[PDB]
Amino acid sequence: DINFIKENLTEFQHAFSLAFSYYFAPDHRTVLELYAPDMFEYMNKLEKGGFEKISESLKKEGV
Amino acid sequence: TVPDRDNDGIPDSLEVEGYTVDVKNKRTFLSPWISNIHEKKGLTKYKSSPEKWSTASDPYSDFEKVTGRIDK
Ligand SMILES: [Ca+2]
Ligand SMILES: [Ca+2]
Repeated sequence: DINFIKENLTEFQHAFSLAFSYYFAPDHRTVLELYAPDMFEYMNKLEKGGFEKISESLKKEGV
Repeated sequence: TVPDRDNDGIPDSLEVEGYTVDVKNKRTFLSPWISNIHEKKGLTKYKSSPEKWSTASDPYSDFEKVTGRIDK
């Protein structure tokens, strides 16, 4: 529902930014892979080209 | 490559700040201490020396002690 999402996207934001810290603090990324193997792949899809299409699709609106 | 001063298998940032050893399916896994997960499962929080191959100077590394790859 768009109301529970609208009222609790702070914890939907903490849930992503926590896993961003695990993927790049280089000593423990493997604690993300063996405890959440799909969140690891989703951050792997970001790092392997997903960050380009979120970077290129902002300078096109910089006109 | 994560740094490892003492060549004992486990990295430097894990020895100083805490770590533990968990099994997931039937595979051992050496992970840093996460109190949200590892404390409910009844595990232990180990700390060792990042520059000694064996912290207590016996002939068994800190890797071999906590994992079970030791003389039984
Ligand atoms: Ca070490
Ligand atoms: Ca050591």
